[PDB]
Amino acid sequence: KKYSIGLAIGTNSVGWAVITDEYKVPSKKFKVLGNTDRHSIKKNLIGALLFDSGETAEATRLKRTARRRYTRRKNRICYLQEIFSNEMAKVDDSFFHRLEESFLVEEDKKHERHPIFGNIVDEVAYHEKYPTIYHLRKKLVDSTDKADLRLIYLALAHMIKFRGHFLIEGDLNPDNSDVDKLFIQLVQTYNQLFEENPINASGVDAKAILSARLSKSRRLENLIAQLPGEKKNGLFGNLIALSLGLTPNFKSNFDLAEDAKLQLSKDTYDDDLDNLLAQIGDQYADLFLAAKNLSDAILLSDILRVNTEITKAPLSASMIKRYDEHHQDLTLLKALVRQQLPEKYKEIFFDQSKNGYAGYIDGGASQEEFYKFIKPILEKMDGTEELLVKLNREDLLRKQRTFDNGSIPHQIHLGELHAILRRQEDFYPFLKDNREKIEKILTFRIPYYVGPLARGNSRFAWMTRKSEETITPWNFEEVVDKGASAQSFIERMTNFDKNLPNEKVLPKHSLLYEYFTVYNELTKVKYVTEGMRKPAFLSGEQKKAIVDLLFKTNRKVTVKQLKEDYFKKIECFDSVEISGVEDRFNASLGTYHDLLKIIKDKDFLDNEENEDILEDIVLTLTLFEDREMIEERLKTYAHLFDDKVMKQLKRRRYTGWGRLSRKLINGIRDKQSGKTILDFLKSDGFANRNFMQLIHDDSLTFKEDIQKAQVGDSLHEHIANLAGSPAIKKGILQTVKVVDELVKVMGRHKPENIVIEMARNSRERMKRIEEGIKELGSQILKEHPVENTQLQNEKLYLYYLQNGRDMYVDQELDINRLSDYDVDAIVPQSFLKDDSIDNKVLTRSDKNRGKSDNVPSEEVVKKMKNYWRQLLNAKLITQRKFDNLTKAERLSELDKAGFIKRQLVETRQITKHVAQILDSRMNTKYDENDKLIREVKVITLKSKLVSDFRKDFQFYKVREINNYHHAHDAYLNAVVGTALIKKYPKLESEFVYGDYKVATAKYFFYSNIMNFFKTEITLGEIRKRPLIETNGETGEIVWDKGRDFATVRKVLSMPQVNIVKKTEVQTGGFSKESILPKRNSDKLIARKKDWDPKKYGGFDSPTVAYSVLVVAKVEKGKSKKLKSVKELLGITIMERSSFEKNPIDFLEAKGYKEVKKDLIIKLPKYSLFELENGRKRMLASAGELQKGNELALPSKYVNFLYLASHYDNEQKQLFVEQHKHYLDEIIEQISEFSKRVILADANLDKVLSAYNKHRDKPIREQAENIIHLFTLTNLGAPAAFKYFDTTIDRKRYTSTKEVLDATLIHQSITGLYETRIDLSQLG
DNA sequence: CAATACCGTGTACCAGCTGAGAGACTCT
DNA sequence: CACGGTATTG
Ligand SMILES: [K+]
Ligand SMILES: [K+]
Ligand SMILES: [K+]
Ligand SMILES: [K+]
Ligand SMILES: [K+]
Ligand SMILES: [K+]
Ligand SMILES: [K+]
Ligand SMILES: [K+]
Ligand SMILES: [K+]
Ligand SMILES: [K+]
Ligand SMILES: [K+]
Ligand SMILES: [K+]
Ligand SMILES: [K+]
Ligand SMILES: [K+]
Ligand SMILES: [Mg+2]
Ligand SMILES: [Mg+2]
Repeated sequence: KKYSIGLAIGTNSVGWAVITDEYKVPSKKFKVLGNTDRHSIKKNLIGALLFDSGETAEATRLKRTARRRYTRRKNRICYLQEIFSNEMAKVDDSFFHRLEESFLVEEDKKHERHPIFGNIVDEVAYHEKYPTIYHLRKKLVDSTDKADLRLIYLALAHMIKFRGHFLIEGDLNPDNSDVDKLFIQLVQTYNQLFEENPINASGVDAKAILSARLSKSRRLENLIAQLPGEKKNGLFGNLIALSLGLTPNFKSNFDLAEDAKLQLSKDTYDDDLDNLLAQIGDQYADLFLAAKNLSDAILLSDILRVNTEITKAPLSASMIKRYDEHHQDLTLLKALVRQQLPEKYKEIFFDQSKNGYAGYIDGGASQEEFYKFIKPILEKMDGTEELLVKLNREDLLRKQRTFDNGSIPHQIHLGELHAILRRQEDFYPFLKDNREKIEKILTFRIPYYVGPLARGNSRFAWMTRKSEETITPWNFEEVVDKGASAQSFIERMTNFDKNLPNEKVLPKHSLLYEYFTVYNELTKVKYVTEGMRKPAFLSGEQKKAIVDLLFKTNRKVTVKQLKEDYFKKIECFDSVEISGVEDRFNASLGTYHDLLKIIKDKDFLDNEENEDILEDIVLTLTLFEDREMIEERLKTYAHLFDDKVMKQLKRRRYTGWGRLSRKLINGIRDKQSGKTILDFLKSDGFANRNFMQLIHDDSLTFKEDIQKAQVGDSLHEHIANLAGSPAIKKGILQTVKVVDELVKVMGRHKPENIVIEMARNSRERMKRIEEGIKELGSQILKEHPVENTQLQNEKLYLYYLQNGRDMYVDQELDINRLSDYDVDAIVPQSFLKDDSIDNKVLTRSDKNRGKSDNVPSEEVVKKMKNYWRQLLNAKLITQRKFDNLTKAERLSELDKAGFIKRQLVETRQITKHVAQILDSRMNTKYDENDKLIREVKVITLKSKLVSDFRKDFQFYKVREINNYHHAHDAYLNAVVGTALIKKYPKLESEFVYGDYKVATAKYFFYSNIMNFFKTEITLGEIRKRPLIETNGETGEIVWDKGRDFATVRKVLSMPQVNIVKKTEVQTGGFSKESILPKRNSDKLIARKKDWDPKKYGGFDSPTVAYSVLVVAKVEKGKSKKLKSVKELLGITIMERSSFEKNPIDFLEAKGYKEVKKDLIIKLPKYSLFELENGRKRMLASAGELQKGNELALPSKYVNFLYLASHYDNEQKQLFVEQHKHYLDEIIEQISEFSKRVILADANLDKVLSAYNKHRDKPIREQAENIIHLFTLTNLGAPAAFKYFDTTIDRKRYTSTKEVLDATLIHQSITGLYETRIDLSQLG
């Protein structure tokens, strides 16, 4: 009675099967609980659990942060009102009340219905004088008269509620008054250097050309046009691009060897400009200085479109400009339409359903939708030239609250705010005392490194307080410890040392950590010369010498440098051979050289006394990102260096963390030697033990202290903390649960083996392509504009990624010829089963790669390596892709053997984690030598094994027929894996978790590893094999080709498979989010307790968490007589907590009385019901049902559908043609299933007519569409499908009355344990 | 209760920690 | 996207 378990782990399924030593699936009687006739049932021990995908926490996180945003914005308004409270009471005692109740209707209003002034005359007068809030903003900024306190509040509140972004550091002081003079000064500074070839700025309207509502690039072309004998890629062209906020590269301008890309907005611009000036000289400094100057004057030309010399509120003035032009253009457009085409006027100005001005202002039409609607109308009319000009600049009839206002920095709003405060503090003293308070309310932002301002009731918070008092925008620095919080922000997330768990790992760029990495690589290098008999380790003295002379003088150390600069220069070796490193050393002393460039003091860095200091500095540069805190923490070392060095140190920041702690690296000492790990790396006699040898050596103390430092998660917690998609972690947890239930099913006997197999955006594509094209300087999107959806075509995506060129040949590709080109695998897919862009390429003909058995040929490499490097720099291909392309100049036979091995050997980390979990759960006992006793072998397989087995022995799978293929996959996994390790017991080292003992031959072996199943094999030449296959040594039978294939065939043909759909309470959003207009419908849900939706509108479409069976009574008629009822009441997500708090009260409040409490059945989604003739239904909600049966199509028809549909060989085609009649029979099957179970008369008859319509079609296509027909019978929700060209729309089960009298089936996870409840016996 | 058709919150920026893949060193 | 909510037509 021994058995094995097969598992197929996916993101929506866990297939499971139990097999004996004869590869048979057992069957058992299982008890059946409940109140029905049936006391037990026969079950095959095979099946599959289905479940809805697990979801990421991301959407939840976005919702949470937006909630915190709304809370804090409301609090901003509340702070402001609190400052205004006393004096507004003197001016208008119900102003803020009218504001808070502005949403209410006039019935529900407690005050007068005009919010600002409280009477109609003054309200109309206000709106006449101030059509938009920006009119009032500009008036309050510019005017000197005392103003109404309510208008002052409204202006400041508008600025504080919509305050703009915080993406620009420092203060901004708009001034565009002398852009022309700054541009002329730039031209003068340039012409100073180049007296031989100056630029004549006379007549160049830089103010207009550069501030035009055009792209930065567009304006570059125009301006260069104004400068004769000057070209856009010359030096002045690049300086103009610089002033415009572009990223020009001055490499060609100065004949540099390295790139000199420069961007003014980048926070690294100062050091980059110093880099460049070190290359070219400080005589050019002024040049870039001048650039900066001009750049400060035109920085915001796009949002500030008004002369800043007339008003101190140029943003509101630009909004007023939008408004005035909207008015003028609307007047003109109305007149033009009235004149030239009156019949359209209504449509344009009255029909909200159309995308006219009506839909633009009152309907749901957007500015883009509106422009698209009205542009043909404009082009048809005459007199619309300037209107079309504004239309094609996205600047016609603009609103003032638009999508593009995200550009506006908070400094602009703050400027207008401070201006209003300065104006009106002359008249209201409280505005003078609270000016900085209001400014702070606008400017204050919770720092990212502080997080929620919690008090011990937030699982997301880490902030610590200096004092226990309420935090406000004004006492934040005093109440909150910014430093401790910034530290905890990073430290709550960083690893501890796996060897010393109570120690934090070092920063990745710590000097100590890089010394460690270097010496660790160095201590395993070996060398020989002529006179040497055998390879020798480097001594301690030799390694110190190499670090000093090579690693501390070059950022990277190449093997050639090691050979010449050391062995020749120091040891006088004319020739030497090196091992332990190839080409160059992986490790390096990057931080050493950075700090050298900064402090310019080699002796300081090399002095060991300073070790700690440097560590701390790097820690501070890694831990903190706020330059002020960096300064605060580094101040204690400001005495050791001068001002300029501290200035450079601040701008020097690092990210990233290592794997080891300082205590492990250079702290713990071996008791006898008294040496740290780094000491042994520096010098260890002639043993040269490295880190792994050092921590595992029993003749040293290190291993003991590691064990002393070592130190209880649950299964759920352990699985949650794995790295992987939540969708697959769900499947992993369900897998472990399934294995537990199966073990219990076998009387708590553990299996011999467990075989596990695990199965294997348009905006990102658009972003990649935009970035690559703008990095390329290409106009390919100008000439061939593309939308993100279109990029889902593989060949077009590859076209855009390749700059429209063949990759194996330096020739342009043609878009319209994409169908004629080839997509080739760089490494051939017979070796590396990689089908991603990283291994694929668009070429005219794949023949041009060279030979199809290897990497693209050397000739192609020689041709194209420069273009490939250009694509790599633009990040249009990856380094992996470039390396695979260029490998011919560097596939050995070892590579191909390894590629096959990896085709068959699972090495994914996540599958290894599933294997670890199962292996640790099964094998818990240790033997007399304290070794683990591996009772259960956990085998892991890739899908190709069972896939090839299916395709070889005609056990074909068609996913669309039903869900059985998951269970069948589990069974085949078990069979193949157990047979495999039975045949070749050595292969355990590769397939069993935890098992380990450490080219043409291994290639042959691993390619033909599965031949032992076959009777005859064609390698190549024909090989014949015996009928009974046995173990090499034991002689145990492993495969009988005369019986075991029949066994697999009978198992795959079993009609009773335990497909279980995991019942799940629904969670998440309460309902659809659309805030719908008011309506008469009880289906409307109030958005606030007192906002009756009949007056105010609200949400509809709530999601049901789970339904509830109620047996009770309802009042009927005017008399209110009671009437016994049994019905399904869906409990929505919003009602759930209330219903669970006290269910009888909830139900009585719903209109049910005398509810039978013990007969209340909670029915989660997908709950299973059986009716008549075995027809099964699943709960989709309280009012809808899903198909609940599986169509067990006979195996012969499955294989027919596979081969006939081309899902080659002559025997297969003759079988397809000989068994053509099968088509009819298949339909018959479907029909007889539907009439019994699906119950969709109209859809079924439409399908039958469609099949009888296309009988004369090729058998291949009729099969390809019979595949689509199974959507009619598929388990789950009804869905639309298409037969050839006809469309069958889903038939929905829109009533749940029938299941109230049917049989409810409570299933365990495997579905073996059932509890059946006859619901007709209730009521 | 049909059959049927419609509908469904979206975008943008900034600061991090983590593992994993891939294909080559060194090792337990 | 998909599939459950809703209103409409009957
Ligand atoms: K019973
Ligand atoms: K966010
Ligand atoms: K009223
Ligand atoms: K020119
Ligand atoms: K609109
Ligand atoms: K015309
Ligand atoms: K609006
Ligand atoms: K290397
Ligand atoms: K940092
Ligand atoms: K292994
Ligand atoms: K729950
Ligand atoms: K959930
Ligand atoms: K969900
Ligand atoms: K269940
Ligand atoms: Mg709220
Ligand atoms: Mg709004």
